[PDB]
Amino acid sequence: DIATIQKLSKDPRIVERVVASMAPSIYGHDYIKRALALALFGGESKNPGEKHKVRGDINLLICGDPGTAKSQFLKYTEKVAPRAVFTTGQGASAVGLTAYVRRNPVSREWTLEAGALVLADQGVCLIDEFDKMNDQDRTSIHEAMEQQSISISKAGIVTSLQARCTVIAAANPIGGRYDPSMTFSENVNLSEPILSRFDVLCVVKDEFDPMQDQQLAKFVVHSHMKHHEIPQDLLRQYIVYAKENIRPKLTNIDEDKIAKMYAQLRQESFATGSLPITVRHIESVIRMSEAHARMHLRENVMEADVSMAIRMMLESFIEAQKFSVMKKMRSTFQKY
Amino acid sequence: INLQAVKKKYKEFIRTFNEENFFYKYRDTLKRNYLNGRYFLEIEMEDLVGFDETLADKLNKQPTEHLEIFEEAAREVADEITAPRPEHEEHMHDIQILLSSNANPTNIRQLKSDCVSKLVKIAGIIVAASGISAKATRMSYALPRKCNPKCPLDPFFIMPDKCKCVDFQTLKLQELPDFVPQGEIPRHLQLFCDRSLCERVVPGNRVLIQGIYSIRKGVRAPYMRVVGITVDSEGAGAISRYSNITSDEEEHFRRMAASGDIYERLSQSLAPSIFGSRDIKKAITCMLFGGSRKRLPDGLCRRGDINVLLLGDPGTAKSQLLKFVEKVPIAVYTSGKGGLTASVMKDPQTRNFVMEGAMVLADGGVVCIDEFDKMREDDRVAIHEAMEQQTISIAKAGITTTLNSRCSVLAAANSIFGRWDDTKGEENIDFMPTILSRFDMIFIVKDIHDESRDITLAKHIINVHLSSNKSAPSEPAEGEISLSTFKKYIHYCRTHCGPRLSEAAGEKLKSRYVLMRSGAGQQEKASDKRITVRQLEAVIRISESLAKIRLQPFATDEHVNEALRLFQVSTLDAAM
Amino acid sequence: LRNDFYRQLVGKRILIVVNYDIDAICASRILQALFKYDHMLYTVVPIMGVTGLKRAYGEHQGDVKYVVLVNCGGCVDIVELLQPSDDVTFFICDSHRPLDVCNIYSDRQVCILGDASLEENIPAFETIFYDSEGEDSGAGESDQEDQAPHEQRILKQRARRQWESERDRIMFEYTQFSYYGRSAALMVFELAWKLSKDNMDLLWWAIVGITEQLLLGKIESGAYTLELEQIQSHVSRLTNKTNDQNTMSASKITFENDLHLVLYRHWPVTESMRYSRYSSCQLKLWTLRGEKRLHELLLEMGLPLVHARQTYGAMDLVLRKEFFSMVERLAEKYDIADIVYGTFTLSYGYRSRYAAADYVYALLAIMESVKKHKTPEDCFLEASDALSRQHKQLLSAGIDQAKLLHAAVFRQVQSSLEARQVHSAGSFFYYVLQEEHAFFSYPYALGLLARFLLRGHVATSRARQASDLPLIASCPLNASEGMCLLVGIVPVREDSPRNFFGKAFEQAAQKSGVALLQDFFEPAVVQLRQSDLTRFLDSLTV
Ligand SMILES: Nc1ncnc2c1ncn2[C@@H]1O[C@H](COP(=O)(O)OP(=O)(O)OP(=O)(O)O)[C@@H](O)[C@H]1O
Ligand SMILES: Nc1ncnc2c1ncn2[C@@H]1O[C@H](COP(=O)(O)OP(=O)(O)OP(=O)(O)O)[C@@H](O)[C@H]1O
Repeated sequence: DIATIQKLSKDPRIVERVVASMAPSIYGHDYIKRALALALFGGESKNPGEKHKVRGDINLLICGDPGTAKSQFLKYTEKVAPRAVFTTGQGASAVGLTAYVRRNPVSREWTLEAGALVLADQGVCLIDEFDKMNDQDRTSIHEAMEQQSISISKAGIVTSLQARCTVIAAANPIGGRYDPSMTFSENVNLSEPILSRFDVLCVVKDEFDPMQDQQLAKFVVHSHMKHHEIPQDLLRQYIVYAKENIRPKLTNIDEDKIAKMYAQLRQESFATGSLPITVRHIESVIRMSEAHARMHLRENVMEADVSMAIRMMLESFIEAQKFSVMKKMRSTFQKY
Repeated sequence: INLQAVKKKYKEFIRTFNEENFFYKYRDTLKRNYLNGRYFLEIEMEDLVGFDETLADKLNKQPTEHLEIFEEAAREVADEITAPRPEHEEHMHDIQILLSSNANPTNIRQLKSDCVSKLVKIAGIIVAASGISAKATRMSYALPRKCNPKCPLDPFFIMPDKCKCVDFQTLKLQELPDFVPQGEIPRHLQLFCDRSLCERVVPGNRVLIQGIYSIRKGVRAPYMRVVGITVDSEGAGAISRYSNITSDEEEHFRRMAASGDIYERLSQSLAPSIFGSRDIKKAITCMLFGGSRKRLPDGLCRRGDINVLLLGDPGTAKSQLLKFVEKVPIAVYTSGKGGLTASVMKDPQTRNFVMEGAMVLADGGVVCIDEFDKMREDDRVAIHEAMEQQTISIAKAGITTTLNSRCSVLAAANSIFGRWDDTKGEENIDFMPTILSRFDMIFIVKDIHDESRDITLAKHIINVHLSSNKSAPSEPAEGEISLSTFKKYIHYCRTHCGPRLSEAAGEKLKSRYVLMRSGAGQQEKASDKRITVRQLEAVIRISESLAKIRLQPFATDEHVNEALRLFQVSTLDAAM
Repeated sequence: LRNDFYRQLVGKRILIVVNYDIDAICASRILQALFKYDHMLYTVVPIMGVTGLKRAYGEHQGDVKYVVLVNCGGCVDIVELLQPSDDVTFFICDSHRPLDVCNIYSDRQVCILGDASLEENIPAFETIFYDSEGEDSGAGESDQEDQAPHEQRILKQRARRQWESERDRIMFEYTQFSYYGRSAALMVFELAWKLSKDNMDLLWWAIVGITEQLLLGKIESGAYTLELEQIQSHVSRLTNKTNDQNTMSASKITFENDLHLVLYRHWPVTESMRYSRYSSCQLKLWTLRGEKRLHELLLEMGLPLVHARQTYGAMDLVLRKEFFSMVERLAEKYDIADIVYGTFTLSYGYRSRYAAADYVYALLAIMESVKKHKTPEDCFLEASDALSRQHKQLLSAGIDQAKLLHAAVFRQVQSSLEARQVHSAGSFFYYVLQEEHAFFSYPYALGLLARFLLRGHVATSRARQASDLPLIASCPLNASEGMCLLVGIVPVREDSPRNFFGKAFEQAAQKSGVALLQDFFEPAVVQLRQSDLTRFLDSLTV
């Protein structure tokens, strides 16, 4: 009962078995949970010669609306994933609890630390209430995201240290509930030179249909009828096997087409909600493809997962644009 | 046994080392050390296998004794050759040995009880170390009871006219940043050094080390010393003060110098993975080289180095560039959150006010920071001062030791709302202009759109970001190669030449700066609403740097048209 | 036999050495030294290809008399190739034996080194140029109209009947299979041994010559377990010192029974157990399991793990002396049998004790197909300036370069295999490749590429139905604008049954024929256009 991996893991339909044990919690919301399932699955250094450490952990968010069951999405991650941390909004000033301290054996060694990313590397950070923190701490957290490193002073020491881990947040916006499909930069005061560091977006937009209200109500009432296809028993181990041992790659396949799609992205998106159109989120696409083939243990990949990634981004980036929600739709039925 | 070693083996070992070509000895090396007062000698650890097959496997286990049988053999083999006749051994003298190897480096995390009183090899990094007190060998530990009418119970008077004296320094070691500090912080260790190896290692360097893990007094204590240190070759891991460079190296260097396709070669040197951004890059490399620190009969120790600026929208590879400038002679990096105070703490031993002192640590190195922006003003004023006079002052308690340090500086930034400020007027900085004035470079970054550039920056990055590509095809380009060369090459070029200008450069530069200031004042008057000595005294440093590059002392203003057309970028940037 | 001809050799000459090889340099540096002995000036030559040879003779288009070529001969009826050859002294000494006899006869301008237990082609010329049909020899070569001292024209019928019924053996020659034969300069050692030359370094050079293609998997030795008598009989019997050998320089060379795993001496172990084929494939390490079975063997040897990532030279003593004293006996029972072979070793002095074959794996790595456009010939001039005792700063660089290549090799094999790039494509197996490396540009490294994939896949994913099938491979050259190199290679474990592909690729050339080249004296090779192989592959199936 250890090769249960290769008892099922090579069948085709089990791509969507990510979701049947992602969080069997809440009727709708498949897309965002599959996306989290991806971003929990990935990791690679791919360090080239001498330059730097590239990236293998990725920014997420769901700045939606106060009500959508999203808090609860994240606790499954904490109780399921290997390594994580305890925090809400309103941490320190990001200076940290007794961080800067010069070194003597007076005051009984005078404890040292710099925050918490140092304390969970190759793990994840749980945060909520992004829009409800002292700006000068959410300032300070703005180095780990891509550079994955810290660097300090203001003691008798100038030691340095890496901060390699993963971010996830599910906060709330300004303005009560949520605008309509009206733009994002108008909808919450998260500035330009950060949300670019953020890549993969999602939004829990809600509006009123009676049918799905009946459906999910039935689902909830049944969810409180617990009286007296995977379990959680395994995907823990599947992700450990996938994140530790296998170390996939890429090959020359069709990688010119990403250029045309990024070009369509930036040209059709100039001044509407078009500030967060940068190069890490097109790091992310090919990297997510590698994560998909990691979810297969394929170790290489064909056009399938690349088209899936490009599909997801068509989806989300259409979601966070106007009531005319079909601009890229009409522009993209030829790829779809 | 103590003597069968010295009786023949070590004593004849040095005598017996023989390859024709009549070099392969340690005898001539010993004598040519002796003549010049050095008093040391170096060996490997896998030459003894070329003499025998046992002694080495005894050298590891009982080193502390063997490494004195060596000293006795050394001097008794060397004082025979001191003798020209029996009339010029004025008196004998003691020596210290060095041994080296190429076996394999280790890590601090395996230094445990079994690796004790035993030889090793490691590789770490340094923070700081002590001063130079003392220690000696003999004079005229337990000093027992007997005396030598009575003279009672240990009356021993040291005769320190008749004592001796060797050195003592207490070096230090921290680990490397890639051996599981991930869920931790880095530990470190203190050390020991003996006779001729103080002022051999300044802190802030990469080391190889040959040492031994031995104690002083069951919870008893650790320490280590040098058993014949050597150093690192992370490109040029330790090439920071001394010279084992050879005429071959000087030859290759200066043969590179006269090669008049080196600078445009070097504008493509830093990024074997990034496209474009070349005029941004033509003076990130000159910043290393530095100009001239010309003091005069009056006070004017005028500003030697240069300083850098950049602010721009994200998405143009700021961070990697600054990390690379840290990578390629000596430097450090923080960014924000750190100081305005210096370090007047107190060792709890003796209760005094010592001065631990880290712009100190770039006194020939440099420094780079990002986020002058997102670190507020309580720590900007000490650095307001340092980078214009370099006389870092101190006046806190009863000490006024205004020490100094020569450092340059590099600045990244982040402006609010992207080019929102950069299109309109006065939101370039939000804070003040006198650290925007007190710098040299003025280089803004934008990320403007164009489909050709889009598609190119698309495929240019993919071949970079595909499967650790650059094994074969990077160095096969023309001359964009070998940062290690750049390290050693700089530590030559800065430390030789004393350049300064010609005649013809002066008038052209004066007229040019005149037109610059006049254009600024006309922009003041042509808008009915609103030029330092620093700008001249800095742009002169780019001529300084260029003449530093080609190794010509005297440089021209036609040579410097490139520099002033670089400063043109600054001028037409702060155009408004 | 030139105990008689060598006394002809005093006047001027040209010493050519055809396309690059370790037989080449080994057999030729010795002759350089010989010919600077009796005071003659001479010429050593690089060949990059037969065109380089024809222009060389064009560049040496004089009447130079004692002209020599070594390790070639099968290119043309070399009288036909070579017009100014009128009575000039030619010399072959080549081990690529299956040559036509048009080159052998005409006993003025060739030297028949015909000596073998194979009297297989005795009448082989008595009908080709001696008889003819559709053309006074008094044969079919002459008139055929009942004029040559069942019907008047059955003359031709019997003529072609004999002709073709013995083309059963002519098609056996040069049209079924090719090989090499005997040594490159061991004959030359025994030649010079009559002249009282006790050059121990010459013995080392010829040992290099043999242990290239003593690789009983690559090219056959045959004499091997007979040369354990022969070469020792050359050297061991004549001892200049029975009591005085505790000397520094060039102590009289020795022989021991050791292995052919790569670079056991100069590197750590657990990476050097990983790059050979015979140790790797028979333990299957590119899969995770192989590390475990390797580890459970390391248990039985009980070497330390930490030690197994230290250089063998860098280990402590007793393990590094007892290593092979153990491995030879408790490896026979755990899937691997046949790495132990017969080779030599010696030290110059105190530095370290070089391994008798560890030069060749640096030499093969001195083929630097660099974009400077000069470096092959400079690589030759470096190589033959390497094998001495003198030049040794460069042999270490060679070893370094060699090992980093050998650990780049695997890096592609895992990449290619578990994506299942092993295209069957019919009667044989087939491989294709996309872009260029400086590693595997030229074809020596390319055969080395093929001969790890091959064992890996064909041994481990099949029944015993298809374990005996041959090999091909692409190899692109972004160097020359697109030519799509290819090489032919044999099936498994058939030492004497060597290449069909001396010509066999030429089947499709006969059918359609597209821009094909055979520029190398090497037969087991071809050169093409950038992508004009696909239909040529559809032809080249059968
Ligand atoms: N569609 C739903 N499916 C399942 N549970 C739900 C759903 N909607 C609400 N709940 C329940 O309501 C509770 C509130 O969770 P929810 O995440 O909606 O609050 P929240 O939106 O995170 O609030 P805040 O964002 O201010 O923290 C949860 O226990 C959740 O189980
Ligand atoms: N011009 C470029 N060419 C190639 N790659 C680039 C370029 N610009 C950015 N990159 C990629 O993006 C990363 C650089 O982003 P960088 O860390 O400089 O952003 P940043 O300047 O730190 O943003 P901010 O200033 O807002 O923090 C690099 O890892 C690199 O792979």
